Amino acid sequence: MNNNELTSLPLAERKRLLELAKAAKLSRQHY
Amino acid sequence: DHSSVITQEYAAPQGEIEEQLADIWQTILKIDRIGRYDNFFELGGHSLLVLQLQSRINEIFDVDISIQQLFAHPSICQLEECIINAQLLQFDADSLQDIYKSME
Repeated sequence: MNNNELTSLPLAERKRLLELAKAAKLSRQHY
Repeated sequence: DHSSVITQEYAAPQGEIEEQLADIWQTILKIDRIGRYDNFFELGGHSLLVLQLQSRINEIFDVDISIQQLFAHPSICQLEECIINAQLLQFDADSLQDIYKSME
């Protein structure tokens, strides 16, 4: 589990997980 | 008084993710509008404008984008693909894998 994992998956999955991630604020930034 | 190329079907920017970059583009090239299929090179953008643009992407989206991506995706619709991956990079990669494996 490292940043390259997210850049290894295709855009379809990239935006899918990004949405869930932003919505769940697991480590999101409000700066 | 003749500049740019002839339009026939202008394509409006998409919501807040796409319009966000599109708004800045005409200000940089001093253009009219930005269409989702218009190429920065046809519109009036040149390498030096891509350098400053990257610097804006960095502060606008709070990420670290490289100039090569901008030239590789010379239009609004293509550019969003880079924001998607760059945005995820600010989130934690450990917790990300837990959400990722649970996605549809």
